[PDB]
Amino acid sequence: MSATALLQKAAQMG
Amino acid sequence: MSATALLQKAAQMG
Amino acid sequence: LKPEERGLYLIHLLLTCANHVASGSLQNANAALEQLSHLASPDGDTMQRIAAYFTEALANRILKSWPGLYKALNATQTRTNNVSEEIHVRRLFFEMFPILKVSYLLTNRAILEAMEGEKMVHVIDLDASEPAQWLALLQAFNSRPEGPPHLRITGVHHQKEVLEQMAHRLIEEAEKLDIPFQFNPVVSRLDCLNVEQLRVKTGEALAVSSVLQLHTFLASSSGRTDSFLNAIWGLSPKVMVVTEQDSDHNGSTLMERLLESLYTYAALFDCLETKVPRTSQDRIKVEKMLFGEEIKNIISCEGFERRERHEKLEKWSQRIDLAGFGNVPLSYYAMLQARRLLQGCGFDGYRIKEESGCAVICWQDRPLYSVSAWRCRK
Amino acid sequence: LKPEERGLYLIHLLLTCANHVASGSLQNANAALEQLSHLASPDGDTMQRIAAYFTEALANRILKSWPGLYKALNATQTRTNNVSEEIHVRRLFFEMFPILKVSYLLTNRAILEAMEGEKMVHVIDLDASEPAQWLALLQAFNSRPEGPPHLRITGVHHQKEVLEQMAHRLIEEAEKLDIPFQFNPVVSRLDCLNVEQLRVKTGEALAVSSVLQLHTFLASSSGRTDSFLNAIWGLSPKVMVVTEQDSDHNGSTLMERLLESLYTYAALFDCLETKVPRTSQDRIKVEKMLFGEEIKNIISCEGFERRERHEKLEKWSQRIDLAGFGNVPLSYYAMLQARRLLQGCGFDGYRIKEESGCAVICWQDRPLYSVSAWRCRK
Repeated sequence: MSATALLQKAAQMG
Repeated sequence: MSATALLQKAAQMG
Repeated sequence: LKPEERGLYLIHLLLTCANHVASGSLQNANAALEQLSHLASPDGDTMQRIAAYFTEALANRILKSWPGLYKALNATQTRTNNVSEEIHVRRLFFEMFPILKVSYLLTNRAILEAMEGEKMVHVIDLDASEPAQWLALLQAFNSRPEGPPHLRITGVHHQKEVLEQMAHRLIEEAEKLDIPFQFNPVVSRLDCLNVEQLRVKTGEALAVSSVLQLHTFLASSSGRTDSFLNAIWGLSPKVMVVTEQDSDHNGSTLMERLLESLYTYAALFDCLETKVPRTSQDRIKVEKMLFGEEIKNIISCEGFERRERHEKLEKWSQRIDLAGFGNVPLSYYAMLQARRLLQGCGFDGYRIKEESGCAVICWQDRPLYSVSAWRCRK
Repeated sequence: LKPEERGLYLIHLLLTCANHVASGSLQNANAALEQLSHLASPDGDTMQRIAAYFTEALANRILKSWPGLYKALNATQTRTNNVSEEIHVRRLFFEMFPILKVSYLLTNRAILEAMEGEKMVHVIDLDASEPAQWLALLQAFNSRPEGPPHLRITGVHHQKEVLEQMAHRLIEEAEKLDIPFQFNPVVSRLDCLNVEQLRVKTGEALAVSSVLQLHTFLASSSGRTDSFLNAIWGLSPKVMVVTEQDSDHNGSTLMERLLESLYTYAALFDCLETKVPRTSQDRIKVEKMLFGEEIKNIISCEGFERRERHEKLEKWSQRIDLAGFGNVPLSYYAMLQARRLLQGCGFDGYRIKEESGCAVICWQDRPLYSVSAWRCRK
């Protein structure tokens, strides 16, 4: 649950 | 021109 | 822009902005704050400095009207300790103003006269920040005709470093004075303080000193103050000495507190102007870290967050007398000694007025602080 | 509330609030800021800490939309000097991150190779804050086969205490190393710096080191940077070494800079999370006093006030090459030594990528800083 991966997970669905 | 007298001068005319 | 025209215009802006604050118009309040910023200055004359701290206070209050914005401005909370600077500014207040010296002199005399003949004396200091208050009482106890009693001092403060310095200085002097002396520190804020922490023993005469601490309990005219005074009453002190601000700064509305506090701090800022150069860093520290914090708390805070709820002496007398205390008039010659203290270097302009056995420390004609002594009734 | 659900919701709030900032709806922005305050935390996980500094930044920007309120909040301007803490946080960055060690190693090698055979060497340090950069170069100059040249170092900084410590440490080492050495400090901000203050003499080989200083001149893609690079060009340095952030943080709109800076500082905050405990005061100091200040300046400032205008290496190359400089590729074995440095304790996860004779320091796959060497053309 890294922050650099959280940004990636949010950007795809957004 | 003391501040304690400036307050007195302003309060009268106000 | 004339300096006198600048000063009076600053007053109008303060009252005008405060009305816009009460109305809640941020646009109208922002325009008034914009004008104050260019005219006010912490380095300017008295009115410029006064306006600077009331302007910042007013801007802080309207900032609280948007809690999300207010909190976000401190999301990275700068948790910090600034003990050394806070000790420094308290020393400056003690030395640049005669308030504490007069208070200490009057309260020590009241304690000594209450402790005539007592061989066991316990003094409770609710704000043990300046050791000069008890250093003099140590020498006076040692010089009294019957010799010194066993002296115990309980110091209450929220910072260990303040209690460490006082403890070190008091033990050092008592060891030189050959006085049997005990100092037990109590690390606590005054609200969380319990009687059990004071550890008063039976058979020892007790005195309580409350320097600028009683008005703290008026925060959410109060029930917290009654409980504390009754808690003090139950300890059966032989004398309680109270030093408090003598100004109505606990008014209901913002405009009420703004009007009175403007007059009070104009007097306090006036002393420094007539005595200390505008470029003095000592003056700015006192004006900012002390009066500025009190002004900010009076103007921008509410509920329990507003601790600087100053009230006049007449209100305190009723409040304390209703709690079961009887007034002990201050000694005529203690009052005379306090007046002679005001004849010291840089203390001209101050006056001490007697009011129902109590002392009122004034600058010119403006009351600033009161000192009163009390004993338990019934 | 799940921690992973908390993190992604924080991102949505940041982008949402920023849109309300751009729209100018204070009511809608305040509600978004209220949510961020309870979820974000400087002591929480990586996303909570990231959100805390971007939240404070966003709240600072909308505070600037009311200049009267913004100024009044600082009417009692706390003019202060915090030099000791600032030195401390720079030491922490030097020791908790390998950025400066790699930069220093690569630039010192480029200088040494440019100064082969030179008997008179003058080095100009545009940000003379850490003496470790030149302490190593002193020993290396002394060890080189032809012996050490006369070394002169000109240190530029805005704080005397920083230059006093560097001067003392450099003279002390040079006296031990038996190197003829001269250090002349230059107290100045970089914008007010003039060439005449550098006092370069004729016939001495010159090297210029710009560590994180070039992007400063992009403030009101710039003409101030061109003039400075041309001013450096006229000094005829034998080599100029540039260390800069490698991220597009100079986008036109707020949303542009917010999107990219979120990715960059998520990586930087990720290193500390994988290496240093959450309770470390060192980590919080770096996260607040360094990244927090840069984040705040990128998000809440505009015009000349926004100095942290980071741009990628490709933009810097064109800008520097157009100013009359030719690229000097970094040594293959200097690059190898820098990679071996990353094999040190706590430096795993970092990578060094070669790009057109330049070095790019990455965390995982995210670029962070670039190092490049340049010589004068024509």
